[PDB]
Amino acid sequence: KRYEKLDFLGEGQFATVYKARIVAIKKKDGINRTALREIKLLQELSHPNIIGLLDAFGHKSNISLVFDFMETDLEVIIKDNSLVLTPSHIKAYMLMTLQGLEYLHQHWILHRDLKPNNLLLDENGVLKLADFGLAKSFGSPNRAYTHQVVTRWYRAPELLFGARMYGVGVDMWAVGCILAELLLRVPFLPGDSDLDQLTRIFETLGTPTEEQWPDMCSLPDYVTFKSFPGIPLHHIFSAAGDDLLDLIQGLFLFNPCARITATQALKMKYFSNRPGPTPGCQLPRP
Amino acid sequence: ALYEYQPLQIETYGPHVPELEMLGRLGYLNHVRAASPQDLAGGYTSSLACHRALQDAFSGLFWQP
Amino acid sequence: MYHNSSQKRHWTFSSEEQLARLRADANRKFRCKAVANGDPVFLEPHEEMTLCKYYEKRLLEFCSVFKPAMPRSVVGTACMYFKRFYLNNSVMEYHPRIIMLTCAFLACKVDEFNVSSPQFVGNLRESPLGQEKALEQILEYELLLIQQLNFHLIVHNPYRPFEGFLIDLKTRYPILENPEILRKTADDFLNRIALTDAYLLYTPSQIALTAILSSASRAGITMESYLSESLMLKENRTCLSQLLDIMKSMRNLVKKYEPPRSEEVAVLKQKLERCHSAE
Ligand SMILES: CC(C)c1cnn2c(NCc3ccccc3)cc(N[C@H]3CCCNC3)nc12
Repeated sequence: KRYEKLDFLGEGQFATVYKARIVAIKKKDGINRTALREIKLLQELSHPNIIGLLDAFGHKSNISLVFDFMETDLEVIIKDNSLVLTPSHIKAYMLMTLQGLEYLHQHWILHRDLKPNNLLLDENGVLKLADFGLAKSFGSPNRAYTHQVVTRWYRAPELLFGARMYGVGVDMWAVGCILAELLLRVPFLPGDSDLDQLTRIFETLGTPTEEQWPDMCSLPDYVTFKSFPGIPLHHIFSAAGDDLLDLIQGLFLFNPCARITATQALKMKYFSNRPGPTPGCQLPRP
Repeated sequence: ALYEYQPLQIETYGPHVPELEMLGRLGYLNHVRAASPQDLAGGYTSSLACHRALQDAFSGLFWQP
Repeated sequence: MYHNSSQKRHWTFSSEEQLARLRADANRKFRCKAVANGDPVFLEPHEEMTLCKYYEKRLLEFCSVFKPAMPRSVVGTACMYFKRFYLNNSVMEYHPRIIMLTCAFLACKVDEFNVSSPQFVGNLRESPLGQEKALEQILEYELLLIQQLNFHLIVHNPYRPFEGFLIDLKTRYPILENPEILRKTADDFLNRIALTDAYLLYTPSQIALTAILSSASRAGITMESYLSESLMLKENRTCLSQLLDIMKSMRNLVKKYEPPRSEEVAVLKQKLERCHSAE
């Protein structure tokens, strides 16, 4: 092959990743379905905020995917206690995430695995959505989905109630959880199980009612919960301004249809307010 | 140093597709199956299916190899 | 989206002449490799085309009786895989009977149609040892098929554009009452279009629109106003002329298509078997 192994970047559920010459190579059923999903989706997508699939090769039943090399991810940024995350840095991260998500959604694809470790950053400060091994196309009624998608701490309540049909709302709720993580530097709703995740969501944001979530009880695993009032948003994010609180509320609307899309979120006044998003070369690095 | 929203510029090489929100007003949604209460609860609406079908119908209709 | 898809950029070709050049180049390099490894045994490109049409029919037959039912998108993707593979490969090097099954297997994976390998190979009408051998060959050829497709797995089929056009006609074209009458016949024409090389020569939207308009013309219904008024091809008259001649060329391609003949297929199959004995 035309690449020389350089380092060992880590071990995953379905593949191991190496550094090479700079690129990152991710190595009876046949070729692994996660690798095929990544190949088929990233071949049809071309956007600055979506991870670029440079090449793909293999031998027999093993397959390697060659992406661009990513410096870090949002999880390391959030967990790095020595990084001061200014509102401008947060706005820049959200802006790139939402632009990539907007492009992905116009092409009718849901990421379904949005979390800070899946939002990778390069040496130029460009945030790219990665790990499309769970990504799937949406917008067709005859497309069976799995509700057990998205990491639990970022799973949307419609998923946690077992929605097998959903739209961009899953990615938007994960984006709201990521925003809350960036603001609080800790996981927003770190539940230990599905029931605990729902309980934490309702204790922090309030138990939704029929008015906020019109068809709540129609979800297959709808758990009738106690009516907690939920902490007010300004009390949770004490340093969040009114525009940022409006964005958070839109991202955390229990109704997925009313939950703001990537385009709508981009049109919110928060992103066009002072201060502007920091340029990529000024974003904090660990 | 601010940010201003600009919509994505992608040439579809085809006829104009009506906006997602307008599909109900223009009567398109009368020719797709409505989303079930479970689908609406999950965030799935018939407007999504109608919009994707229209976009695929109009995509690259005028383009030449 | 098709308008920025790998199918449009890399697998839609200027003319049938370029397709014939690619296939003849495939034949020529196979011949060179065979003679350099160590004559009526070889088949001409037209014989390869007859065999490829026969085995595309065979792949359609395989996908139609496949349990559980494959979504029509999977079948379209598999047939597109077969056409693309044999654009740049000879049936004398890779047997179509196995390549078609590999195409179906890969298409089932790509289109998220979850079937286990035992189920897929149990669809084959073979003995259990035959089924396991076929599975082994499919696993052998999966990566080869993916490489020959240049890792371009998403295939845009004409059926979703067909549905979108039907929605648009139902909404904005009241002159055509009940566009669903056009469905079955257009479907038929669509299938005929699938037999030719049009899938490598035209956009899925163009194919769906040509099928719909052929169905309308078969019933006497004329909707030139659909393109003129509803599609608003008024400022660009050349765009309307381009569309109309694209549909005319599609209809000509369907007209000139001739199905493979059983006796010719039998003799070419025997020739292919001799070719696959050695080399
Ligand atoms: C697109 C993929 C292939 C990619 C691109 N770059 N890159 C890096 N670079 C360094 C780094 C270090 C820490 C945090 C972020 C980045 C690491 C890595 N490790 C995988 C290992 C398995 C579990 N998931 C993560 N994958 C990648």
